[PDB]
Amino acid sequence: GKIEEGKLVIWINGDKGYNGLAEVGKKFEKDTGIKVTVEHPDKLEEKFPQVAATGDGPDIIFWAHDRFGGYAQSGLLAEITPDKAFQDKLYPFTWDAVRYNGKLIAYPIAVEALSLIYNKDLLPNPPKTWEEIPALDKELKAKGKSALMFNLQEPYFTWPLIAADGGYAFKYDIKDVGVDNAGAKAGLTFLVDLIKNKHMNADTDYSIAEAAFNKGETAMTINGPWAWSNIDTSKVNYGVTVLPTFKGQPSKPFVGVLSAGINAASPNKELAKEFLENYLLTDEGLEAVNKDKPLGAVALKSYEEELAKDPRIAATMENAQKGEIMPNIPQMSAFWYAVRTAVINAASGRQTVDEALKDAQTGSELYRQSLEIISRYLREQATGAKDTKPMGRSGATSRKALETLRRVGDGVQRNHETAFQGMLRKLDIKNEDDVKSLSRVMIHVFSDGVTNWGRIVTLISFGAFVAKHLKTINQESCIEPLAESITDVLVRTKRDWLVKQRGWDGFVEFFH
Ligand SMILES: COc1cc2c3c(cc(C(=O)O)n3CCCOCc3nn(C)cc3-c3c(Cl)ccc4c(CCCOc5cc(C)c(Cl)c(C)c5)c5n(c34)[C@H](C)CN2C5=O)c1OC
Ligand SMILES: OC[C@H]1O[C@H](O[C@H]2[C@H](O)[C@@H](O)[C@@H](O)O[C@@H]2CO)[C@H](O)[C@@H](O)[C@@H]1O
Repeated sequence: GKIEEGKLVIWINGDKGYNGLAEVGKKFEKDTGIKVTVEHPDKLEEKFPQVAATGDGPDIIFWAHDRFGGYAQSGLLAEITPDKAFQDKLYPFTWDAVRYNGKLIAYPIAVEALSLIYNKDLLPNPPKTWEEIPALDKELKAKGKSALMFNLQEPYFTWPLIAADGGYAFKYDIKDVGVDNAGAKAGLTFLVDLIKNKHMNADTDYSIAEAAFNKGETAMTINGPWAWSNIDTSKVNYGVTVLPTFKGQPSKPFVGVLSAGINAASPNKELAKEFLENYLLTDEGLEAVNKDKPLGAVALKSYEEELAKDPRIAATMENAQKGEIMPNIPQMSAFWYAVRTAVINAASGRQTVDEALKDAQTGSELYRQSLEIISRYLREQATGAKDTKPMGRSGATSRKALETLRRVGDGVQRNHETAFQGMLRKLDIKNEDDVKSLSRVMIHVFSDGVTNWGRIVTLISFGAFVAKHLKTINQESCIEPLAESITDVLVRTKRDWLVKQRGWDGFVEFFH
């Protein structure tokens, strides 16, 4: 073991009410004598997978639900089994946000959506459209002010505009990605044109936009409920309202459900359950957090009935209903990373909107595309017959890549039979547990050195060799897990190289 028994360590983002959470933890300690430590480390959503994979990390992690599926896919989250009485206290759709493969993998805390925050002393009537913001910025520049400033370094904040005219992440399946259609292009182009016409600055981040709004220098910002507290201390006469439309269409923020997941490696799962169910998700626990930094529309019905009277919460829910609940599928991280880079590169001029979004599309589709190819190859190699299913969207790439792989990988498997048999014997794979064990070994062997298509063909060809072995020892059910694991090792460790090669299209070109 590694996580200490007898206490609770919690991770929550630095923009949330961690002091109020610590107050709840101090009440928990007063009752039980169990010390609760709340930390807010930088990049905790990226740090948690790494440290939890090795059995460390916090007992409880707080984040929006979109990441948790990935954590659940990697075995890092304990299953949540609250009884009906407690489940009935929270809104069903918040439970739906934290369900993964039919299992509850977190407690939902609160519903978050971005709104347009505006300075009533500068803008008694905020703009209803994105399109009128350039003229409004000219009017405000005439008097020493600016129209709008918001964080351009995180794609969460730009996504409402990208999605307004038809951009989307995953259609409601990981095969259909819409970050590079005409609507996404139109939204990102509007943002880039705002920057080129000096209505916004490409370097603007969270701190810069927050400081400019709370000092009264800019008339609008885009942000979530957690920010209201600081504005309250600013004494700016502010309102919270619906996001402007773009091309006559509502802005569509990605809706997050702040949720608390229990580390699968924690020896304090019953303590964490008691704390979350009977201390935090109460009227007084949620209030203690909310008084620090507002949570949004909390999942607890009794408290949300009080919070819903707040016009700021009504606007939050109006924008949420115009938006969409985030998926929790494990590729969300990759998606976000891709879009993050796109927005930044588009805003700085390092790429055009077309180039940036094409790269984002490649990055977002990489997992499913690689998985389709590798799975089909491994299954047809192990059984001697091919999958009859249609290739689907971007199916030309998958078909062509599978043909290329058939050629090159049967060459590799013929030539490298001795080393392959040796490593297969040295690994000794017998069941589903050893295949789940294979991933750290795979990362080690696939590590350092050069990255080329031939090494990837070697990875996949040895995967096919192992799939053949699994078929022989009557373990066909292990082939699809194996394939998945291989995919995860490939797309994660070689993400940037793969995107630079245009992905499997570059694979196909290289061996043409
Ligand atoms: C140190 O840096 C490296 C290492 C490697 C390189 C290159 C460049 C190329 C290339 O140009 O093709 N290769 C592949 C050469 C194939 O060598 C055959 C070879 N011999 N022995 C003595 C053992 C091997 C050997 C074997 Cl049996 C099987 C797979 C590999 C791989 C793929 C990564 C790991 O996969 C998987 C691993 C596991 C546990 C599982 Cl369950 C699955 C499902 C997949 C590599 N290997 C392999 C050798 C070490 C070279 N290797 C590799 O990645 C490189 O850069 C300078
Ligand atoms: O920008 C990508 C980022 O978006 C969302 O993160 C939000 C988070 O949900 C909010 O609670 C608040 O903290 O702002 C974050 C943006 O900086 C996704 O939840 C996250 O996974 C993703 O990386």
